[PDB]
Amino acid sequence: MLSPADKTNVKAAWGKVGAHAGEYGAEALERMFLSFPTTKTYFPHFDLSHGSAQVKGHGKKVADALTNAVAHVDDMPNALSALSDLHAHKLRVDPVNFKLLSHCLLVTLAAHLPAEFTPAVHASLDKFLASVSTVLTSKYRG
Amino acid sequence: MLSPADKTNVKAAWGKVGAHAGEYGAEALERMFLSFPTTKTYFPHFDLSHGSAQVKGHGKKVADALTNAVAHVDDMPNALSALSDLHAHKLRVDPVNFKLLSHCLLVTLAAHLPAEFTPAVHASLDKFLASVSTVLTSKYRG
Amino acid sequence: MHLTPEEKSAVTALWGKVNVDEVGGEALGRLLVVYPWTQRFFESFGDLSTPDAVMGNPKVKAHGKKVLGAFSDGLAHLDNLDGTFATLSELHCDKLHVDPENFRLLGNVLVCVLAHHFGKEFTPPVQAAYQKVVAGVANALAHKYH
Amino acid sequence: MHLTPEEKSAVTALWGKVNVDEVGGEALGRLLVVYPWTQRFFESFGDLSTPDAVMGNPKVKAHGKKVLGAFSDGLAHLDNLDGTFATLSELHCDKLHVDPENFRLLGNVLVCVLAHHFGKEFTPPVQAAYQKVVAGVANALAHKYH
Ligand code: HEM
Ligand code: HEM
Ligand code: HEM
Ligand code: HEM
Repeated sequence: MLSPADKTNVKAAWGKVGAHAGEYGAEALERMFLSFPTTKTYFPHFDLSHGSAQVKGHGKKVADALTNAVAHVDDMPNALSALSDLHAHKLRVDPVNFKLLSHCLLVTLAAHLPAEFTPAVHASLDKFLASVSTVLTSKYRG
Repeated sequence: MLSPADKTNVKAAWGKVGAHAGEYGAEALERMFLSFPTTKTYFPHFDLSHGSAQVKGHGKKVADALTNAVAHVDDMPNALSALSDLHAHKLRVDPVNFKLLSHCLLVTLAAHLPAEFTPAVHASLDKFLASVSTVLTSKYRG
Repeated sequence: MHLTPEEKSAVTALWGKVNVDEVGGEALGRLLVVYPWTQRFFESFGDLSTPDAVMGNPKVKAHGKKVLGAFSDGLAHLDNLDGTFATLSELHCDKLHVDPENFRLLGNVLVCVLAHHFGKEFTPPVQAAYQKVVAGVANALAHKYH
Repeated sequence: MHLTPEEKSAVTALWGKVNVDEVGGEALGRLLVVYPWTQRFFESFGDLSTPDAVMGNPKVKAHGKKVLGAFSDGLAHLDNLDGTFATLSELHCDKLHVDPENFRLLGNVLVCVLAHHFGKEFTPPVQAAYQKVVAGVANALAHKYH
């Protein structure tokens, strides 16, 4: 359950992220690759070094998908349907890895939004990313 | 996603369980308490020894809740809404424990339904219990 | 991990009845069927498109036989699983990068297979002993992550 | 767990700047807020009804100080975390029966708190070193389950 206050908290934190969204998505990916190196095996055709244009470009895609979820928060299964097909059917992403990226997204937000990352907003963002992760793994066993 | 074939598989396995449903629920609880002893701390007012009338009575409740989910498989969040409030708000059941009981339910079905526990039906039952578990933990962070 | 004498008795008595040419393939096949993302690691095995294709795939059966051999090797060394599995840990962790949650899943699938094959004989106390075994194997296989 | 010299450098340099009277309470409080089932273990702490009630609860702050002390004790003994945490493992595992997934959650919350406090200084390589630390602590605290 994303409560009304959760949706308000998530919209507000994302609003403050502003046009850094893509840079932040790229940073979250880099944190994941360094912190949880098992995740790098999904990107063998990527150069994952710092400053990589491929990680930067992909971080923008991740952020745009999250922004689509924020904008359609009451309808995320439909909004994310094509992406859940991709991650489950084509890429075979292990469900455990969505918890890893979700954590690295929270860390990135905390490192960039010192006023906004209150405990209440941390909780709301955590529920939001868990909801996104539930949709993206739902074509396995949901 | 519970597919049409999943719902068919789950209805058929549950149909074969028949009126053993309550006995099987009690057995699954006993398997959980012996296999994963951390789970016993939720039942301090229960005697959890073999043959306990409290475990037998509770297994019947568990089975009736699962049967309600089978009968309303396309509407499980609504069917299980009161139960999800109980487990999250009142009992504070750790989400990890639903995976433990789900496994012990699968083990119980496998030990009792040798013809029905095909790989296809095992997969379907696993998705069904993961869907039930997702609803029952959804009042935390879903 | 430490099994009590009663637990070791329950485990070893059941295991002597296991068909070691089949039960490993059944467990690996069901892992690929029930948790489909694990197929990522077995692209070279060929047809995994349906449950029947997976369960009757000869490479799944042959590789499952190797997996069960490792479980058997663990059973002979319950009080020292880390040394037994060091080579397999370096393989699965350092080289394959299999997330260790999947070691737990495969252990639980094997438990389901034993319950399917042995029925009432796979009692809740027998299951509890096997859960300690498969947890110890999964922890040993993950030791290179720790 | 083994940290490289560069990892140990990143960890120890940041940790010397940590306010040890506050950061533990922040991490414990956020754990209780973000993962509400953990409140099951803290009934005696009183008012946990709102985030503000949790974060300003004096028992949460005082107990969080003890938790951070254990992390600090782990940092001094990185190459031997099991012995350091044996007593805490028996407490959390044998007596409290806390599921070990929550050790991982609290470690990750602490990482979020360090990122919040240190901002850009909490670089991705610094985070990666801390992830190895909190994983080693969580594994050591769980050792009595293994
Ligand atoms: C918040 C969670 C996630 C979001 C929002 C997300 C979003 C996306 C998007 C938008 C794309 C590109 C889609 C397209 O170009 O059509 C993508 C691709 C991809 N994702 Fe994710 N994803 C998430 C989690 C993950 C995780 C956890 C992994 C693996 C550890 C992963 C692995 C991949 C891979 C391998 C690709 C393909 C890259 C390529 O081949 O170019 N994703 N994701
Ligand atoms: C398939 C998953 C589950 C189902 C269908 C289920 C169902 C139920 C039902 C129907 C009740 C009684 C409701 C009532 O009397 O109003 C109940 C109570 C309870 N459940 Fe579950 N449950 C599940 C998972 C769990 C787990 C994993 C735990 C803890 C490890 C748990 C702990 C409890 C407790 C402590 C009670 C209260 C018992 C009492 O005080 O009498 N449940 N559950
Ligand atoms: C208890 C858990 C497991 C055990 C005991 C086990 C055991 C084994 C054994 C004995 C081999 C043969 C190694 C050799 O030929 O020298 C092997 C290979 C392999 N395993 Fe597992 N395994 C387990 C879990 C997993 C899981 C969950 C996956 C993937 C989801 C996996 C992926 C692989 C792969 C891809 C190979 C082939 C490596 C190669 O030939 O290059 N393993 N495993
Ligand atoms: C890295 C993870 C953790 C560390 C380092 C840690 C550390 C500690 C320490 C140092 C104490 C004080 C023990 C004493 O007074 O001698 C304690 C007590 C306690 N911990 Fe934790 N803890 C962790 C995780 C958890 C979690 C996740 C929970 C519950 C969700 C928990 C529940 C408790 C409880 C209930 C006590 C009070 C025990 C008592 O006074 O009887 N711990 N812990």
